[PDB]
Parts: sequence; structure tokens; C-alpha cells
Amino acid sequence: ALLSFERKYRVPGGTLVGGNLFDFWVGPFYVGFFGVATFFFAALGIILIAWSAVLQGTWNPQLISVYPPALEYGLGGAPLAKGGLWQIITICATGAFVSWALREVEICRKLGIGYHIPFAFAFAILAYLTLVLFRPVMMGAWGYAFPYGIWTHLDWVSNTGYTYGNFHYNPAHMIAISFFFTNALALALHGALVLSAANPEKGKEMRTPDHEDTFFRDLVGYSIGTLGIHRLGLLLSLSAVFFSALCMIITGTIWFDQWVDWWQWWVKLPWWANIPGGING
Amino acid sequence: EYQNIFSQVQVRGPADLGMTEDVNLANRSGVGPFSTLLGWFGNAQLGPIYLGSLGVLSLFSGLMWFFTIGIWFWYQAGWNPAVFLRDLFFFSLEPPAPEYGLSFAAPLKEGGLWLIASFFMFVAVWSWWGRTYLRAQALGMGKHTAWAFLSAIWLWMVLGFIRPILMGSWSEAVPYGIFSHLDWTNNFSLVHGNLFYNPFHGLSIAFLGSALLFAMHGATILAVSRFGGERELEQIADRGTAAERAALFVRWTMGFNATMEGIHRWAIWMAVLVTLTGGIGILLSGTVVDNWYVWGQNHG
Amino acid sequence: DLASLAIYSFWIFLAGLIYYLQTENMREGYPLENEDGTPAANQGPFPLPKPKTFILPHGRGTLTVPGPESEDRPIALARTAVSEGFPHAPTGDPMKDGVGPASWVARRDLPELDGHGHNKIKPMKAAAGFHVSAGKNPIGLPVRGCDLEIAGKVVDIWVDIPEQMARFLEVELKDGSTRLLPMQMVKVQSNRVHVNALSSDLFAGIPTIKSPTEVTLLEEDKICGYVAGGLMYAAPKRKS
Ligand code: BCL
Ligand code: BCL
Ligand code: BCL
Ligand SMILES: CC[C@H]1c2cc3[nH]c4c(c3C)C(=O)[C@H](C(=O)OC)c4c3nc(cc4[nH]c(cc(n2)[C@@H]1C)c(C(C)=O)c4C)[C@@H](C)[C@@H]3CCC(=O)OC/C=C(\C)CCC[C@H](C)CCC[C@H](C)CCCC(C)C
Ligand SMILES: COC(C)(C)C/C=C/C(C)=C/C=C/C(C)=C/C=C/C(C)=C/C=C\C=C(C)\C=C\C=C(/C)CC/C=C(\C)CCC=C(C)C
Ligand SMILES: CCCCCCCCCCCC[N+](C)(C)[O-]
Ligand SMILES: CCCCCCCCCCCC[N+](C)(C)[O-]
Ligand SMILES: CCCCCCCCCCCC[N+](C)(C)[O-]
Ligand SMILES: [Cl-]
Ligand SMILES: [Fe+3]
Repeated sequence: ALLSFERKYRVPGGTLVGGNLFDFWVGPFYVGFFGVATFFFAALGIILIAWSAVLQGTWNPQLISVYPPALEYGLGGAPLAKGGLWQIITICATGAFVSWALREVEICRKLGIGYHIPFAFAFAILAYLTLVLFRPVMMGAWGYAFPYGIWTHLDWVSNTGYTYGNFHYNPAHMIAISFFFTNALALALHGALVLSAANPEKGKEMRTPDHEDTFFRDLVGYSIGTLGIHRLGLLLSLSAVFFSALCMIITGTIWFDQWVDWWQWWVKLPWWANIPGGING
Repeated sequence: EYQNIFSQVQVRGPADLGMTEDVNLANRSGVGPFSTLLGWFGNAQLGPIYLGSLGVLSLFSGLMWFFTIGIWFWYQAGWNPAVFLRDLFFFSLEPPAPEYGLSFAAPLKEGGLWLIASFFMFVAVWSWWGRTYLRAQALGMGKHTAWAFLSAIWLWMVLGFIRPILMGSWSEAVPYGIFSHLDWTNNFSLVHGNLFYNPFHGLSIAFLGSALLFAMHGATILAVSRFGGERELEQIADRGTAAERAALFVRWTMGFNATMEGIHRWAIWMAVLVTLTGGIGILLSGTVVDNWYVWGQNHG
Repeated sequence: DLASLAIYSFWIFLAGLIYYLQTENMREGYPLENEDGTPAANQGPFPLPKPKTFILPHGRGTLTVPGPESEDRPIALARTAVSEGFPHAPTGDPMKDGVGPASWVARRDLPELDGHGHNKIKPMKAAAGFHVSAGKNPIGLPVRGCDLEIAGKVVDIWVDIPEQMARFLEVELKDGSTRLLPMQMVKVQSNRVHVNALSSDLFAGIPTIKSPTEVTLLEEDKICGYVAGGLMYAAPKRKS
């Protein structure tokens, strides 16, 4: 199961731990220690979800939902019946995500490339632990974390984001949505740019990177360039998730009231809080 | 180890007047300055920008739409700058009252000013759509940007044009304002019974997705910039080691593989699908389906 | 129901898309091989795509993909076990033969061209009014390896005329010859350029360019792979 050019790269070494022990592949997949650890925490995980049905109810995956321990349990332990399963599954999830990230690192070393890819993964894991750890621990109960269920984590969002009025008024939520919208915009153009040059009009020759910069300059008067649009891609994405964890850890800890009323500090500024007219006052 | 998120050294040469081909050149401006500030991240040359017939029509219409709303903001602010700066996020230009329906002649202070700004917005965006097409044609390139731009237009058009006509009223559209179009997005979900139960809303989020793919692709080319991976076309026409390692990191990590041109096929489609499914979800909401919780109760 | 047909009409369209996208990602690297090089039995569920053929600019022929995939170079590896999936130890010097981190691809031995047909990369001393506009100027600074010893000095910057950015450092060694260092592999400091990848004694092993005014796709890969491979194969000498 090798690519026609792949043999030269499958040299031993680069492992973080274990050495030449787990240095080997299974078909297209590289294993390493952390491929073993990932499959460990993974397989251990699915066992406990599948368990939560002997005691939870049906087998329909649209209905399985491992909810966290109740609020009365605090950060203390809980029986596996009601919440205890959640806590262990959360460990296997983290253990599988960290093992996945360290696995890519071993792969990066074998290839002699930069570590930029597992680093970008880290920001996703940060946002995950924000919701199932830091945001509750700081709150004092595991019942504040979202449950692991298909349509039941959407009900968590709809109930959590409405406890503070309309969530759109959370300011970091505002900034976080912006990057998500822009990064999506940035994908759209970058994907079209490369293709529009490598696949030009029928019968014409492959356009150069010059034809790409000339396009943007004609269209908006500036082109970020080939290396720029990639630096831009990494930032818009990591910043989107960044504020999407920031907007959560402030919500309910440093600010627990309606998010729309937070904006009153701007309206209630002394130099204009009393001039009549307009909407407010 | 050195990363590659900022440049250590900057070089600069004569202003790049760009490729020529069948471009008009008479509509290219004097080159702008070179900002060292941008040069650290990406490029530093500003301009030259091309402004044709359509380039002016859109830019004119766009200022016309922009100024129309702000005039209304000044009216609401009592022509007072303090009330303007304070209540800025709160002012709004709402569509005509539902009593008028699709009647194209409503009073200004009761929605007529809305349709004025919409006409400017309608001609500004479309004249810009045609601008993105002819800028590709003038260089003999694929029009893929104009085609993906249509997807954004699609959602935009459904939000404030097709759906209002299908529901028989202008009042179903979106008002122009910051805090106002946020509340519109809210109540829409509530009038139609939680858009979470909309299957197209779920897919549109899933493709939004783009943040995952654009995080990976950016990190991968930076990771292989040591082999000149940022030169993405010459690696298509002549695969280097930079494209081989990039393919094998994807192979060795998750399984299925990706070519240099192959990954951009994923890229453009991940984005265009965001607003593609999104427009379909809004189009059916209210016109065909009145409550997505009730629709989802029948599993379809 | 209308909305139910819209959501099903989509999942059909989506599955066709995944098929389309997953085939287009088979142009390079397929057909799959075994470790010995014979074609593999299972080649995945998806079939190879229709050949598309690129028109290369400036009269450089065509590229039809997918096409005859060959190394066009010798690989100095050997099996470490008796069954598939196992690493291959090098039978020589992995940096000279070019395997693993130090692998290079036998691309065209021609330089890349800008849209006007000129060389994309030229040294600054031959660059039409190109200069350092910001940051520290690495010309004249000594080059330090991963072993804290001085291997040479920078004598020029090879710039990217169209995209306007530094790409290589021309580093003069003791014997007077110059090598090129990838810019993303050197650390330009206030008083020296530090190369974490190589140590001082491997700068002579860097591939030399044939023409002093121009560098090649093939030559670019041989240099970057060499310097990048030194991250792994200069293990008995790397402190910082
Ligand atoms: C009624 C509901 C409320 C609301 C309440 C909330 C709530 C509640 C939350 C958000 C959050 C978010 N909201 Mg909000 N929000 C609403 C309206 C909106 C609208 C809109 C136009 O309507 C938009 C665009 C957004 C946008 C967003 C983002 C800023 C953010 C989610 C993305 C993110 O980074 O996740 C971060 C990504 C992750 C956590 C993923 C982590 C994945 C891990 C690392 C790996 C998992 C791998 C898995 C096991 C793989 C399986 C693979 C196997 C091979 C099968 N909101 C309304 C007003 N919003 C969330 C947030 O802030 O998150 C920080 C959040 O919790
Ligand atoms: C921060 C944002 C909110 C939130 C709000 C929403 C909203 C809003 C939506 C989803 C949607 C989805 N969410 Mg959620 N969700 C959150 C956290 C998670 C986490 C997690 C561990 O952090 C996971 C795995 C999921 C999983 C999912 C999928 C079922 C679905 C599509 C995701 C997608 O396209 O991702 C992008 C990634 C890819 C496209 C790559 C492929 C990944 C595949 C799809 C992952 C499948 C995971 C599978 C169900 C996990 C089973 C575990 C087994 C051990 C394998 N959510 C947080 C709390 N989620 C959408 C949906 O359709 O819901 C019904 C939707 O509308
Ligand atoms: C409380 C609010 C409701 C809700 C109600 C809605 C409504 C209502 C809408 C969305 C929409 C969206 N929602 Mg929702 N949604 C909720 C929960 C969520 C959550 C979450 C739980 O965190 C998330 C992540 C999302 C995510 C999203 C996006 C995927 C989607 C918009 C796609 C897009 O790119 O728009 C951004 C892109 C555009 C708006 C296209 C713009 C195109 C035009 C041409 C751009 C230019 C305009 C103008 C000329 C620019 C001027 C330029 C100047 C320089 C300034 N929703 C809850 C349940 N959501 C939309 C959708 O598609 O739903 C299916 C939608 O209509
Ligand atoms: C910058 C952050 C953005 C991003 C980036 C990103 N994601 C990444 C990477 C990067 C750079 C990778 O390199 C890595 C990868 O390999 O990608 C192919 C990854 C990845 N992003 C993934 C998914 C993903 N990314 C998401 C989002 C994003 N990814 C962000 C927007 C989401 C969303 C929207 O929530 C998801 C679901 C995976 C495809 C992959 C990491 C796969 C992984 O960690 O595998 C190890 C784990 C297993 C094989 C199985 C573990 C099983 C558990 C023990 C089960 C129980 C716990 C679990 C939480 C259950 C419940 C979920 C409920 C909703 C049901
Ligand atoms: C201070 O300086 C001044 C005042 C001079 C200038 C300042 C101006 C200001 C402050 C402007 C502020 C503008 C704001 C706040 C704009 C906000 C816009 C937002 C948030 C819009 C959101 C959504 C809009 C949508 C979805 C629009 C949809 C509509 C269309 C795509 C087309 C519209 C169609 C119309 C009108 C039909 C026309 C009909 C015919 C027959 C032509
Ligand atoms: C957000 C995009 C704008 C580009 C950001 C410009 C600030 C970067 C400054 C680089 C600092 C100089 N140095 C030597 C540390 O690289
Ligand atoms: C020279 C001052 C005028 C700048 C115009 C405003 C910026 C437009 C976008 C960049 C184009 C700059 N340019 C080349 C037109 O001068
Ligand atoms: C690329 C994978 C995209 C993620 C898929 C998201 C699934 C949600 C789809 C809505 C559910 C439709 N249906 C018929 C089950 O109701
Ligand atoms: Cl950051
Ligand atoms: Fe790219």
C-alpha cells in the first residue's frame, strides 16, 4: 500500500518515545507509540459509550447521550449510572486527542517538516478542554459541561446560549464569528485563485503566480501573495477558535447577566448618557 | 527552531505593473506606496487597481447604499454627533411594514428609504460580480472566483430578495443595522422553531469545516516552506519533494491522500457549500416549512 | 414533501462530489506499489481518473496526469524486516544518497520562470534595483552551524523577482565556494546567521549550483532536502 514515490521516506527513526519499537506502518497508517495510545483511549472510549445503553436505554445512535454528573455532584466523583461514565469518557477523549497530536509530531520528524500542523490542532483541543474542563472547574460543577449526544449537544448550546439572553451580544462571540466568516471567505478565494491559474481558459497555457497577483491587484488593489494567503489561513482559523474559547470562559464566570446589558457601559458614558434623542434616552 | 509566521528580511524592487494579456491598462492606476507593515506578513506593494466601467458603477452604487443608511442614522440621532456615536449600533433602516407587502412605493419614513438602499446594494453587488468575471477573462484564467462568488450572492439573494418575494412582503427581509440584524437572525430561528432542526442549517455549520481545512492547509505549506511549498503551481506541473511530504503526512496520519491540485478542489468546495446549503435552508424556511421542530418530528 | 426531496437530492449530490474529489486526488502517486516496486493488488475502491494534461507555459511541453510514475533515480534503502510495513534502513550516507528527511525529487533541470519568461530567482547582485527594505541585512554576517562553529559568511541574497521576497542565502565557505541556504532554515540574528539544521562540517556537502546566476528546480530540491535532512542526521552534533 505504498505511493509510487513513498519508499524513500519510510526510513527508521524520529520517534519521540519507544524508539524503533513501534516504528512501523499498518497499510497507509503510521503507528508509533502514540498510534497505539490513540487506539487505546479510543477503543476504551467506545466501550463506555456502548455501555451507556445497558443502563441508559436504546441502541439508536440518534438518542444515545452521555450526560455529565448533576450540579449537586460539583467537581466530586459521580457513580457510573448518572455522570460517572461521562467523567471517564472525557479522559479517554483527551487521552486520544493528545495522543493524536503527539502522533503527528512523530510523523513530522520522520518527514523533516515543520510542526505547524499539530500546533494548529492544539487550538482545537484548547477549545474542547475549555468547555469540559476549565469552564466548569472555574464554575464548580461538571453539570455545566455539554453532554456527548448527537442532537443533545445542540440542545446544550440552545439552552446555554439563551441563559444570557441573546448570545450574539457576547463581544468575543462577535469577534469569533468574524474570523469564521472571513476564514471561510479566505478559503473561497484561495481555492479559486490556484485553480483559475492551473486550469485557465480552454487551450491557454498554465498561468503563473504573476497572473494571480495581477488578478487581485486589478480587483481590489492589493495581493497578499502566495506565502501571505497561507499565513493568513493559519491565523484566521486559529483566531476563530481562540475567541470561541475566550467567549466561553468569560461567560458565567466574570459575567453572568444578560449579554445585551453589558453594552450599556458605552451608552452610559458621561459625555453623552444624557443628551435626549436617538434610541437610548 | 525557526517558524515562518513573519519574514525576517524584506526585499523590494520596482513596482510590479503586473501581467498584461488582454487587459486594458488604460484603467490601471498609479502604483500605491509600499507599506513595510504588510511586508512582514505578506506583500507590500499597494495597487495598481483596475477600475473599468463596472468598477465605477459598483463603487458609486456602493457609496450610495452606504450613505443612504448613514443619513437615516443622522436623522434618528437628531443630527447630533453625540447621539450618533453613542447609539451607533442601535440605529436601523427597517423594511416596509407588512401592510405594504411587495408594493414598490412606500413612504420614506416608513420603509421607502429601505428600497432605495436596496436598489443601490442590488446593482453594487452584481456589477461587482461581473467585475470578478471579466478580471479573470482579461488574463485568460478560469473564472472560478466569479463562480464561488455566486454562492455568497446566493445566500445574500435568498435572505433579502427571493424569500421576501415568495412570502409576499418586503417586511420578511433583513434590516440594515448592527444590533438589529443580530435580532433578526435570532427571531428567525424562533419563528421557525429552532433552526437547529433545519437539516440544511446543520450542514451549513458543518461546512463552516473550512476553518479545519484552512488551518491544516496553511500549516502544511508553512511546514514545507523549507522546500518551497508556497510555490503551489510549479509543484502541480512538476511535483517536488515539498508536495510529496505533504501528501504523505496526510497519508500517514489519517489514510486517504491528497495531491497539490487535489487539495484546492476540497478548499473551494468546502467554502461554496457553506452558503449553498444555507440559502436552501432559508429558502424553504417559511415558504415550505413553518416549523423545523415539527418537520423534524415527522423525520422528514 | 418538498423539503425532504431537497435534503435527499443533496446527499446524492454530495456522494458524487466526494467521488469526484477523491478521484482527482489520485493523479500523483498512483498506481500503488509494493515495497519491491511491483503494482499492488488492492488499489483502493476508487478508479484512476481520466488523464487531463497540462499545457506548460513558455513552450515547455505538456504534463499529462495521471502518468508513468517513476523515480528516475536510485534509492539506497534496504528492508529491515521480512514483511510489509516496516522501515527501510539506508545502505549508505542518507544525506548523500538522499533518503528519508533528505529525499529529493528529480524535477526538471530547468529553472522556474516568471510570467514574462525570465528566471524567477536571481541573486540580488544581478537583480534590477533590488535592495533590503526592512529587517536586518544578512549580507556580510557569518553563518553558524548547529555546533556553534562558523562555517562561512553570507555574500548575497537570492531574491524572488516577481513575488519580491528573499529565498536563499549565498554563503561563502572557507575554500571560497558558495552554497545556497533555504531562507526558512536559517535564523538571521543581530550578529550572525544561525543554522539549526546543519553543523559547520556539512556545508561543504551541500549540493553546488551549476550556473552562478541561476538555480534549478532539481537543484533547489537537492539543497533543501540536504539542509532539512540535517535536522535528523546531524544527531551527534546539535546543542541549539
Ligand atoms: C441559541 C444558541 C446561541 C449560541 C450559543 C453558543 C454556545 C453555547 C457556544 C457557542 C459557540 C460558538 N458559536 Mg455561538 N450561539 C448562537 C449563534 C451563533 C451563530 C449564528 C449565525 O447563529 C454563529 C456563526 C455562532 C458561532 C459560534 C462560534 C464562535 C463558536 C463555535 C465554534 C468553535 O470554535 O468551536 C470550538 C471547537 C471545538 C470545541 C471542537 C473541538 C474538537 C476536538 C479538539 C477534537 C474532536 C475530534 C472528534 C472526536 C473527532 C471524531 C473523528 C472520528 C474519526 C469519528 N454562534 C446563538 C445565539 N455559541 C461555542 C463556543 O464558544 O466554543 C468556544 C459554544 O460553546
Ligand atoms: C463549539 C460548537 C459546539 C457544537 C455545536 C454544533 C452545531 C451548532 C452543529 C454541530 C454539528 C456536529 N457536531 Mg457538535 N458542537 C460542539 C462539539 C462537538 C464535538 C466535540 C468533541 O467537541 C464533536 C465531535 C461534535 C460533533 C458534531 C457532528 C455530529 C456534527 C458535524 C461536525 C462537523 O462537521 O465538524 C467539522 C468536521 C468535519 C466536517 C470533518 C469530519 C468530522 C465528522 C463529521 C465527525 C463525526 C463525529 C461522530 C459523530 C463522533 C462519534 C464518536 C465515535 C467514537 C466515533 N460536536 C460544541 C460544543 N455541532 C452539526 C450537526 O449537524 O449537528 C447535528 C451542527 O449543526
Ligand atoms: C439564535 C440564532 C440561531 C440561528 C439562526 C440563523 C439564521 C437566521 C441564519 C443562520 C445562518 C448561519 N448560521 Mg445559524 N443559528 C443558530 C446557531 C448557529 C451556530 C452555533 C450554535 O454556534 C452556528 C455556528 C451557526 C452557523 C451559521 C452559519 C453556518 C450560517 C451562515 C453562513 C455564512 O457564511 O454566512 C455568512 C455569509 C453570508 C451572509 C453571505 C453574504 C453574501 C454577500 C454577497 C456579501 C457581501 C454583502 C455586502 C455587499 C458587503 C459590503 C462590503 C463592505 C466592504 C462592508 N448557527 C441559532 C440556533 N443562522 C444562515 C444560514 O444560512 O442558515 C442556514 C441564516 O440565514
Ligand atoms: C484550528 C481549529 C480547527 C480545526 C483544526 C484541526 N483539526 C484537526 C487538525 C487541525 C489543524 C489536525 O491535524 C487533526 C487531524 O488529524 O485532521 C485531519 C484534526 C482533527 N479534527 C477533527 C475533527 C473536528 N475538527 C473540528 C474543528 C476544527 N478543527 C477547528 C475549527 C471539529 C468540530 C467543528 O467540532 C471536529 C469534530 C478530527 C477529524 C481530527 C482529530 C482526530 C482525533 O483526534 O482522533 C483521535 C481520536 C479518535 C480516533 C477517536 C476518539 C474517540 C473518543 C474517545 C470517543 C468519546 C469522546 C468523544 C468526544 C465523543 C462525543 C462527541 C459527541 C458530539 C457525540
Ligand atoms: C457618518 O458618515 C456617513 C453617515 C455619511 C456615512 C455613514 C454610513 C453608515 C454609518 C452606514 C451604516 C451601514 C450599516 C450599519 C449597514 C449594515 C448592513 C447589514 C448588517 C446588512 C445585513 C444584511 C443585509 C441583507 C441580507 C441584504 C439583502 C438584500 C439584497 C442582497 C438585495 C436587496 C434587494 C432590493 C433592495 C430589491 C430592489 C428592487 C429592485 C427592482 C431593483
Ligand atoms: C495582521 C496583519 C498585519 C501584519 C502584522 C504586522 C506586524 C508584524 C511585525 C513583525 C515584527 C518584526 N519581527 C522582527 C519580529 O519580525
Ligand atoms: C494614494 C492614495 C489613494 C489610495 C486609495 C485608497 C486605497 C485603495 C486600495 C489600494 C489602491 C491604492 N492606489 C494604488 C489606488 O493608490
Ligand atoms: C461532511 C459531513 C457533514 C456532516 C453531516 C451533518 C449531518 C446532519 C444532517 C442533517 C440530518 C438529516 N437527516 C435526514 C438525518 O435528518
Ligand atoms: Cl493566536
Ligand atoms: Fe494553497
